[PDB]
Amino acid sequence: CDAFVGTWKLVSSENFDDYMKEVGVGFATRKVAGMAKPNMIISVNGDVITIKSESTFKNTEISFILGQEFDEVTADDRKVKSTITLDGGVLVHVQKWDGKSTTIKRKREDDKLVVECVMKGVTSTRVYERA
Ligand SMILES: O=C(CSc1nc(O)cc(C(F)(F)F)n1)N1CCCCC1
Repeated sequence: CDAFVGTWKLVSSENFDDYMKEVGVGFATRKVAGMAKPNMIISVNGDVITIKSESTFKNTEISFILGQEFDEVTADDRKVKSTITLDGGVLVHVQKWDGKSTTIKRKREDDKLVVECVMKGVTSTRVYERA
């Protein structure tokens, strides 16, 4: 992926609290995480893709190669096994932990970067625009 490269600012969020609740996130974290308006910085160097998230809540970073499972510590401190692939221009990220999973799709749509986060029956949509 590389039409994803850039700096992106959160401009809208739907159902994020519900998503965090479903994932198992404690209330105090949800309160701070849900108010935050992160920047996401995507860069690519050969086959390594780097996704940074920066906010008043927490900074995080993952670097990965498509199709290679890796250990991820999430912003809420879950230790998950993550696999990210590129599927019709959509970055498909699955996190697996304790026999559970969540799926995070990052897609380009017009000039927006759209993030869809799915946990059980909950779907949260987060839209970012170029900073
Ligand atoms: O606040 C964050 C990180 S910021 C973020 N922004 C998005 O648009 C999407 C996601 C993610 F990881 F849930 F997909 N996190 N935590 C994500 C994992 C669970 C608790 C909240």
